[PDB]
Amino acid sequence: VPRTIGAELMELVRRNTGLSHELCRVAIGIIVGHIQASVPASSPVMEQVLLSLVVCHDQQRLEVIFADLARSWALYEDEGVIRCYLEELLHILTDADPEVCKKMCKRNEFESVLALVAYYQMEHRASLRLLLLKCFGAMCSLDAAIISTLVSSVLPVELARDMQTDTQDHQKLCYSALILAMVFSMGEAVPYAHYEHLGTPFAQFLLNIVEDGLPTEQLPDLCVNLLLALNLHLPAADQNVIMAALSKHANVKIFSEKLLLLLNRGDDPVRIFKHEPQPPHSVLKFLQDVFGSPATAAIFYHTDMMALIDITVRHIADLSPGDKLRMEYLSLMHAIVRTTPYLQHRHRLPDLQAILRRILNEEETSPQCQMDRMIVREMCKE
Repeated sequence: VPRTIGAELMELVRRNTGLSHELCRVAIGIIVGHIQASVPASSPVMEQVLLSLVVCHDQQRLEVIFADLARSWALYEDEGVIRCYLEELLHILTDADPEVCKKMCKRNEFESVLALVAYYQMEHRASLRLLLLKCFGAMCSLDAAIISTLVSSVLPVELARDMQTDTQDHQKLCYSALILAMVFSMGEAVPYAHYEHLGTPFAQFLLNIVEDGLPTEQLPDLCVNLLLALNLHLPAADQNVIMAALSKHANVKIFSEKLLLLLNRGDDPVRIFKHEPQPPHSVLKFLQDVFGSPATAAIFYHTDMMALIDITVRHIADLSPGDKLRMEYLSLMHAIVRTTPYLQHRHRLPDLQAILRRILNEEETSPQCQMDRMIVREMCKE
């Protein structure tokens, strides 16, 4: 059995059946496997073919598509043609070999990707823009370097501007919000050239969508998650654009409640992909920034304050020692007692004292419990 039977079979079935990568592997496994099963004494070859499983059509098609779309000439053609182009691009980025797509997108210093962005800036046909957004989302699922490239490019700027411009397009608005929530889910780079396009005004816009809404209701929570993605890598207290937007207008109860729910769930809505050096928790960091200053801490009403306190203390007392979340919740409490009148109400405090006493008396030899220990010892201020 040839040492490269696997990739050869994969390529052949791919090109001649139009099947997907995974489904090609599955088909090969089915045929070879059942042949091995039914016809005994055929196992030596079949098992080797199966072991082998563990230029191409897709590569050259990516070459042709990326080259043609970078020619913009695509603005002076029939919408159906470009539609087929972007459809094929999407299908390739979704169903072909991941390594091929990674290799092709990163060619000539991401020339193809950047050309696709520069093209997206000029294309105003909604269908083509939608397809382009989908393709970008497909690229984000490949590698984090492409995310860094896109967040370094002019794409987020054009997305924000398009969002504030074409508000009467719910679908493209949802997808734009999603792509934006994806490119800002890395938290790697901050270009202040985009801050001139995505500042406190854009934050006020998103918050206005969250609070008031548009004339399905699947754009409000996506705007929330977008605010989470944006505030993932912003400043701390006084130089934060979103926190500035919250400082200007603190009459946001719906958003605060949404944050209370998101904190109650515990899960991160911004953590979508699995890349190296994972970023911080969105909701926790957001609430930390909220209680990094009283003015932003005002967004939680008298009721929502006690509620949030209860949920936080609950998470602290429920999280076992060694968890990488308990430290963040303890930090949030330490910020809440420093930004809010916690001593005035003293709600959920008798249990909090027992929680601190139990946490400090933890004989855990772990480093995480140690960090939680120094944090808690710092929080012990009379």
